Amino acid sequence: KRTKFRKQFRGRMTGDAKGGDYVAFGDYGLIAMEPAWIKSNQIEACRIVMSRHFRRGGKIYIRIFPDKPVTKKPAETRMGKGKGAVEYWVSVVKPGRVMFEVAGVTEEQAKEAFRLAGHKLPIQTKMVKREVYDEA
Amino acid sequence: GKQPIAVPSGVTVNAQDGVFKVKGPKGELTVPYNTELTVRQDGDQLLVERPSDAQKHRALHGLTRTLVANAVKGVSDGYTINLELRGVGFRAKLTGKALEMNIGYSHPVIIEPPAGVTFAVPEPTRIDVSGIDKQLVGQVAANVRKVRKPDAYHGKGVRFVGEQIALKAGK
Amino acid sequence: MELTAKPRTPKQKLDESMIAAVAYNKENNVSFALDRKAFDRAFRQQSTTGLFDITVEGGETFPALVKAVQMDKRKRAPIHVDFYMVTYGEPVEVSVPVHTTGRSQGEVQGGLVDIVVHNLQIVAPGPRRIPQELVVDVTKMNIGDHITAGDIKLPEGCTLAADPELTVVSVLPPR
Amino acid sequence: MKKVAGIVKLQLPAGKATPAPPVGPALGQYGANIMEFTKAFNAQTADKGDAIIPVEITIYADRSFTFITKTPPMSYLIRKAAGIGKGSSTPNKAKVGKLNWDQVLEIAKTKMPDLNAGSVEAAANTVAGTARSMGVTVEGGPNA
Amino acid sequence: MKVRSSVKKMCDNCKVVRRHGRVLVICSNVKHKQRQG
RNA sequence: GGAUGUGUCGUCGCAUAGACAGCCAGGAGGUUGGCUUAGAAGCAGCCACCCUUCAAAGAGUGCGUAAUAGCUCACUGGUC
RNA sequence: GAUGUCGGCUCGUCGCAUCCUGGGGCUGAAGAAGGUCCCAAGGGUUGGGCUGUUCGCCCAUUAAAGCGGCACGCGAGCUGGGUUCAGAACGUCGUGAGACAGUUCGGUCUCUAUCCGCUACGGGCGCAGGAGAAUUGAGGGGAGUUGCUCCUAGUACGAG
Repeated sequence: KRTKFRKQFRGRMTGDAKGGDYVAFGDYGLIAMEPAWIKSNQIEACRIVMSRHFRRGGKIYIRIFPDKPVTKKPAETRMGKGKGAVEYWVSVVKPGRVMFEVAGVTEEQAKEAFRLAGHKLPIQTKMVKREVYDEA
Repeated sequence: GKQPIAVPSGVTVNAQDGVFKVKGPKGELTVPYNTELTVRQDGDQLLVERPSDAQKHRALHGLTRTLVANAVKGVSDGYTINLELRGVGFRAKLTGKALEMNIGYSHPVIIEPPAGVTFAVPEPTRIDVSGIDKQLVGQVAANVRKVRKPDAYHGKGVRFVGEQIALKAGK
Repeated sequence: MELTAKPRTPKQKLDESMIAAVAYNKENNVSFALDRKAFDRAFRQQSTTGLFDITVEGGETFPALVKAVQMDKRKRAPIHVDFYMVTYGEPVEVSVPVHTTGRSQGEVQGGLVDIVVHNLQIVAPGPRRIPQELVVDVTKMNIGDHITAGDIKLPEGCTLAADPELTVVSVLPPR
Repeated sequence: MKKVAGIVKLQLPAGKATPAPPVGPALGQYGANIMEFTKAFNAQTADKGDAIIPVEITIYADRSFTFITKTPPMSYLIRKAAGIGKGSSTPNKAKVGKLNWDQVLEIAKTKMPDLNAGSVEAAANTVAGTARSMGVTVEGGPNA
Repeated sequence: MKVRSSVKKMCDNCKVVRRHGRVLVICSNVKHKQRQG
């Protein structure tokens, strides 16, 4: 979710994924195929979902934590400077990236934990399995 | 895909043009089709062959056959559906050929069979729509089955004898 | 795998279903360009522990091994491969995966068994005879059993490159 | 009052079927006597008492019912030989108890009317299947 | 009748049909009666 | 986001030694599997998911009851 | 070198995400009464009390007593209650002159319509002679609402 301590603000720009592996931490995985800002709360909205579906195992990984602070309109005006450091925290996610990847549970028993989760994300994804063997 | 074609005696086809004209013991019947829809009789039985094969075609195909085969048992045996009047005081009499419902409506329901159809009643609690054209008959027993559908609590009104009408069941 | 062309230019393939790799050793670093589909159905099987028939156009069979591979983001499709021409006595080292079998005495207990480190790498594989796999015990493993490198039975000869006490598989608890 | 296109099946302790909780509406809403089934139960179960015995009731159209004193359930036979108080919910974590194959011979010999398996052997592996789903284990076996 | 944007099966019946430019859903049971339109 | 609307490429797949859908008929015995409960017996939820017969027929699809029951499925034969 | 401002009144007209009447699916819909989703704007949508009100609360009804748009529709159409002149008061702020989230009593809203548009009504000419009269209908406009009682039937339905 939200980071522990830092600076306070940022900016905005984009271009395809860079350090978003594939297989690791599990057998099955989910992939973000589109530029977006994943809202920390839009992740809980994912974790907590997948959870339910898994009585146990935990084998769910969220390797996308939110390293970013976005701001807001303190009502309207425009006569003042930067504002709302505390609107919410975001996790800029680029294509090909991997936010999810479960492990242990049966294919379908995983081809749902994602399906659902997908339903609360702003972007279009797809699930993945293996053959991932770059660096280790 | 469909091909078999039983063209029993009574018949008489005449693929003359697109009006695939027919004549039998029940009365000459005519059914049009597609021209590029290839068909006629070979040896004894019959068959409707086709040009291309996939959809726009194999459809009309599986259509025509089924259709002609009808006119067969058509002028050959004639068609007749048997309806059932069900419920308290539900009953049909008649008038000449006119089917006469009596199904709870503050005033009686008269139904008149069209140009090639005929009404019949055994016990004023069972019905029948015979005739030549398989369609019309269905296309009318409907109009009779519609004067009153069966209810989801007692399945009243007209229905199809071996009709499966489970009841919601209320209070 | 009959890779044929091998020019700096790939036009005549970038559209036409073909990957594009390079295989070498230190002697010959022949330019290359095989077919998509083939290496596509191929590598899947042998993986990085599977040397194959490399009769480049003209006919010059060569033995090598899938070293590293770089596939596309957005599209799980691969783009560039690097083959490492097989040796004779020693190749370098190989990337070998860990596997389980037999039910775990932890699984039914209430927890699950986790393969901490999927594929594992070992010092000195020994060309000609390189494990295209590696099966490992798990049964014994209960609530908090950790297996490491120093444990996995070796295929007679092979020497474990990774550090011994590093946990390979651990049967995790519930929740 | 009712034909009931179904068969009535239940399991009585030893010789009760008198209180309300046991039967009651089970045969009361049908409009029939029950004080007869009670006396016609403990009288037949006199031989095998102090043990739950399943009985199948067959009601006709003339409000006439019947019964067939069968053999006690395998789920209770184990709780009597091994002295089990109650079935466990986690047979994978903590077991229940342990018995000897000798306690099975008396089951495949008494509950034989129902057993339609092979012969002895085939009628032995079936018993272990039910006990396995309970919690107890099997002693001895092939080899050794 | 159920006009829903997302129309899909709801049991081993639901028979997704296509009548005049519309996506329909006829199931042996009615509460499954769907239709994007 | 939906969806047997078509066009072109790829994957399993399953199969004249006679499948798929349709049809006649079947369907197991243990067991109302134990566990939990006011009970719940293939179907509210923990645990498992084995034995026997067989050509077969799975501690189990979903619908159903206060549980029952009943209705079909997964597996089996003949017709084509 | 001025696009008059809130609210009413008058006058309307349009959208539909329909308030009521029309037709329909499902209902956990017995019937009666409802819920809800679809199709559907022809027409209709009351009178009072409080407030400048819009709004809203309320009295009595109704099939209903829709929501919005048209320079928050309409002041060369009326009002002027509201509020963004001059007087005066209170509280509050200010040493003061004055001020105000404020509150309160008072306070001249301009006869003459040229072009378009609109409602009525004539003159010219045209329609291949000059005249009297009777018509076809291209097209266009108006209207398009609803309750209650009775009958069927105390039936269907319902343990009632």
